[PDB]
Amino acid sequence: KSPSAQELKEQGNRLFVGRKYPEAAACYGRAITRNPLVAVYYTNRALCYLKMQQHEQALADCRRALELDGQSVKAHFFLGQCQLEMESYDEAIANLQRAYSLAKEQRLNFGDDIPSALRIAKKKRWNS
Amino acid sequence: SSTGSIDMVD
Repeated sequence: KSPSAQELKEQGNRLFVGRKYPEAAACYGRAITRNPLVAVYYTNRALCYLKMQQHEQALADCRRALELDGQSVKAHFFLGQCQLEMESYDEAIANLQRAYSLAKEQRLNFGDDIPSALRIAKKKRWNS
Repeated sequence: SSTGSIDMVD
């Protein structure tokens, strides 16, 4: 009959890996419609918007995600990534450092992803 | 490659 929020997040995830980013973001939006209290739907959609260069939309989604889950490592990382592409370097670095702390606190292991992003955040800032 | 990248949806 109808897709559940879980079906739609699953569809969006497959579309995301398929580099179908606008279609993926619409699936996450439909998941939000069915349950607007899931931070992960918003951080997932934020990352689509990043891939689509719609940074202002990505910011908004990260901010909504932080209202729902203040501990979200990816909400902080995508926020830092977004502010980085917008030449907002001090805010980007702060958010990447905050993702790093939260990931350590939550025992998440993204390898060197967060330290690498921080090095680029500081390098790009210095080169500017 | 043993860790999934952070640049990915959940």
